[PDB]
Amino acid sequence: QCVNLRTRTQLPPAYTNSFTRGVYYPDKVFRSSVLHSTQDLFLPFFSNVTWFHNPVLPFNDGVYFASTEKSNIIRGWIFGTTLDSKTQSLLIVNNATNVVIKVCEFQFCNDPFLDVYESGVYSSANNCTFEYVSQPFLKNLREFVFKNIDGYFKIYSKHTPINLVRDLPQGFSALEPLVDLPIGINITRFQTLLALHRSAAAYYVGYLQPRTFLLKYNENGTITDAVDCALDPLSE
Amino acid sequence: TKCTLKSFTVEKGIYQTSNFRVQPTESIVRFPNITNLCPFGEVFNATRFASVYAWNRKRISNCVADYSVLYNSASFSTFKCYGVSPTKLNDLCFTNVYADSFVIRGDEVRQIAPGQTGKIADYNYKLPDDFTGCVIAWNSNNLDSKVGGNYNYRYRLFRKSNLKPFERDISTEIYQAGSKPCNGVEGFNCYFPLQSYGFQPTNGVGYQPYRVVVLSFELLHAPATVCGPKKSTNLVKNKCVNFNFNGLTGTGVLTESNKKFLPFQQFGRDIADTTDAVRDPQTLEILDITPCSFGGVSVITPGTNTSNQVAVLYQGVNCTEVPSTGSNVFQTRAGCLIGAEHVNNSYECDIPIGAGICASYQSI
Amino acid sequence: GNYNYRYRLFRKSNLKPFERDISTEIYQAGSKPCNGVEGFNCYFPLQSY
Ligand SMILES: *[C@@H]1O[C@H](CO)[C@@H](O[C@@H]2O[C@H](CO)[C@@H](O)[C@H](O)[C@H]2NC(C)=O)[C@H](O)[C@H]1NC(C)=O
Ligand SMILES: *[C@@H]1O[C@H](CO)[C@@H](O[C@@H]2O[C@H](CO)[C@@H](O)[C@H](O)[C@H]2NC(C)=O)[C@H](O)[C@H]1NC(C)=O
Ligand SMILES: *[C@@H]1O[C@H](CO)[C@@H](O[C@@H]2O[C@H](CO)[C@@H](O)[C@H](O)[C@H]2NC(C)=O)[C@H](O)[C@H]1NC(C)=O
Ligand SMILES: *[C@@H]1O[C@H](CO)[C@@H](O[C@@H]2O[C@H](CO)[C@@H](O)[C@H](O)[C@H]2NC(C)=O)[C@H](O)[C@H]1NC(C)=O
Ligand SMILES: *[C@@H]1O[C@H](CO)[C@@H](O[C@@H]2O[C@H](CO)[C@@H](O)[C@H](O)[C@H]2NC(C)=O)[C@H](O)[C@H]1NC(C)=O
Ligand SMILES: *[C@@H]1O[C@H](CO)[C@@H](O[C@@H]2O[C@H](CO)[C@@H](O)[C@H](O)[C@H]2NC(C)=O)[C@H](O)[C@H]1NC(C)=O
Ligand SMILES: *[C@@H]1O[C@H](CO)[C@@H](O)[C@H](O)[C@H]1NC(C)=O
Ligand SMILES: *[C@@H]1O[C@H](CO)[C@@H](O)[C@H](O)[C@H]1NC(C)=O
Ligand SMILES: *[C@@H]1O[C@H](CO)[C@@H](O)[C@H](O)[C@H]1NC(C)=O
Ligand SMILES: *[C@@H]1O[C@H](CO)[C@@H](O)[C@H](O)[C@H]1NC(C)=O
Repeated sequence: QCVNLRTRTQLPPAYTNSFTRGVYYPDKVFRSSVLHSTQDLFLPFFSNVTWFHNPVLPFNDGVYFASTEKSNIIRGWIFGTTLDSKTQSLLIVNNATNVVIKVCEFQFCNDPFLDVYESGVYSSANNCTFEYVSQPFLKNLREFVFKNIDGYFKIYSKHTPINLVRDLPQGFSALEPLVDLPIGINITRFQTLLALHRSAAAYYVGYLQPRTFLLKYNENGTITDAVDCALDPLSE
Repeated sequence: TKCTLKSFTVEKGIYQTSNFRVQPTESIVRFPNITNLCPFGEVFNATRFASVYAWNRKRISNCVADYSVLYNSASFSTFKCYGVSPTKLNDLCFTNVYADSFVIRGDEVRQIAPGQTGKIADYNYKLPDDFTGCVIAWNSNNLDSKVGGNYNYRYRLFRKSNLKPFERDISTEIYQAGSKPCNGVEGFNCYFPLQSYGFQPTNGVGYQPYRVVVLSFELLHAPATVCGPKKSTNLVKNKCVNFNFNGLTGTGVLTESNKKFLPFQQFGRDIADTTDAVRDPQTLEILDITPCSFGGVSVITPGTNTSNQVAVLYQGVNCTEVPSTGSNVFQTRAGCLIGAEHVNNSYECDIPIGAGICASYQSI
Repeated sequence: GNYNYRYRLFRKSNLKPFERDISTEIYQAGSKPCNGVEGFNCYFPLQSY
């Protein structure tokens, strides 16, 4: 039921400044009114991230994803190495009622999309190993961080009400952990899924690098400010 | 004091001898309400088991398996474990489980075992000699055997080769022992590999049907998922005890605290990596940890020549847990002092004690 | 055939160093106590050569 479209929905690959977004709680420890220095994977400050207004993108160490969501156009993600039943494949879809996570060897069409009149982007599904159902994830800003370390898939998320027109705001907001999954995959690429009816989506992508950060914990244990040590000499 | 000073005579003064510490009382464990039991009911209490050469396979992963109920269950005539002893099976576990269910005769029960050979063990299913796990066999003559003959069950009897480990053969190809090919019709040199069982309610012991389930455990590099429950006991308060809260092991006294954990933190620490607050997986409340008291001890003596009575001071210890009683006990900003009486007067300082007070000999 | 030599096979707990234990008792392999009766889940710890 999946075929390629007529025209090419080549979204413009623009560039934009990261500013001070992409900070998450690295663990589940509670600290009150203290400055803590840590070393982990982070999105560097004031980096350039890619803006899409739907190709294959490498996974690398981790992924930071952002969406200026308007009326819930984006639907889910696909992860894998060769993107076929010859290898493993992870599918995550947030439909109208719940979120579904599947670990199987799918046979996806060239240009998947959910479509409306459930899942039909895959021609076959065999040897399914892991299944998961939970509460749905979703003029809003949706920020997600995906990491895959030692056979563990970590998803952090945050939702923000924003009023700015085009780009990311000049603000700070930590990302709370959302999901941990005990599944061993060696993902290298990922995609994006749209609910396209037969008849232009803006989002931002950035990568993660290992470095050291300084974080400030207030009285209640909420991160309010951070400093990137590998920057201009004043920060160091 | 004589021991520490290595002398038989001691002059007037205060000397530090040893230390004091409060021992833990009892131990506690704490784990969540636990759930997601493995669905073993549909395996052993299944309606009907398939054929021996078409044995059913069940994959068990991401659940908790209570082995105590099956270990104590006497409904199974044969329970042979080859991997590890079943008693400790509840603790050690593996990343995934395979359950192999079929039906054999009462005389074929010993075919299913590591390092065993036979018709079932070589033509219907193969158990590797390095197999790890357990085999559970139980009589089912009242159900599987039929009065008219249980010909529904079939077993493979003829095959050119044996079975590989963890291999299921359901092929119905006409076996040809001889050199004469057959065009799909059984002949002198051609026979059907599968023979029907003839179970009866009254057929004698050893020929009755027996349902066999083999549990095999595998430990691929993926994290382990399925094994026994984590028992937890009740908790106590205001007593120096040792605890293992969800893997965090330590000793101290547990009190109630008003700190506000944000809904995803588990435990907290202040500085220098020292845990202070924890959250119990069952009640979900914030508890505070304090190291139960300790401190040095000291002896005040007026000299060996004068007398031979002394006073004992515990430094930085509240006057609540000395043991014992001795004489009147006085609480000072420096600790707790026993063996001397407090007076209202004020003289020169003989044997310094601390916080602006000191003692002397008169009684002390 | 030499059968005068026997070796232990089952014991409640591991032996202490330089400890010689000679008493022989039935072993309760299963949950059901043998009560001094040899049978199911009960085997003699001494095996011959
Ligand atoms: C959204 O997805 C969920 C999960 O995939 C759907 O819930 C399933 O609905 C089918 C249809 O009857 C049931 O057979 C399944 O048992 C349901 N899942 C579970 C876990 O119970 C839901 O229907 C989907 N909603 C829409 C609008 O597509
Ligand atoms: C189908 O799934 C099974 C397991 O569900 C896969 O079998 C595993 O294959 C890996 C490959 O190296 C082995 O290391 C494991 O020991 C196998 N058994 C397990 C995990 O239980 C099988 O490879 C899958 N088939 C395909 C084509 O992906
Ligand atoms: C940090 O925690 C404190 C303690 O709960 C918060 O103070 C309370 O905040 C709530 C709602 O914000 C009020 O209803 C209470 O009256 C406050 N308690 C007082 C004033 O004693 C505080 O808001 C939290 N956040 C910050 C930034 O301090
Ligand atoms: C198969 O079903 C039987 C019948 O219910 C189970 O036997 C009972 O198990 C419960 C479990 O707590 C015990 O309280 C009963 O005393 C058992 N009955 C008898 C007569 O012993 C058996 O446990 C089930 N087996 C599996 C694997 O689910
Ligand atoms: C763990 O289980 C206990 C036991 O049922 C739960 O305690 C109950 O909590 C509700 C909510 O206030 C009370 O109304 C019940 O009276 C409690 N029952 C008992 C026996 O204490 C507890 O809520 C559970 N916790 C989690 C996190 O699941
Ligand atoms: C030793 O411990 C006791 C027990 O807490 C302390 O007694 C408390 O004293 C304060 C201050 O007067 C009171 O507010 C509390 O109500 C007392 N607690 C109890 C249970 O009575 C005592 O103060 C401690 N010793 C020292 C020197 O502080
Ligand atoms: C965009 O990326 C380029 C490097 O390709 C960089 O020189 C430039 O500063 C970036 N613009 C930003 C971060 O606004
Ligand atoms: C992913 O592929 C690499 C390349 O061979 C391999 O070393 C690694 O073990 C694989 N990871 C998983 C989870 O299979
Ligand atoms: C006897 O004890 C007193 C106590 O102050 C001391 O001053 C004196 O030197 C002692 N005499 C001795 C040990 O001969
Ligand atoms: C004197 O000692 C008594 C003890 O009976 C005490 O109650 C009182 O407070 C003391 N007065 C002074 C001035 O130390």
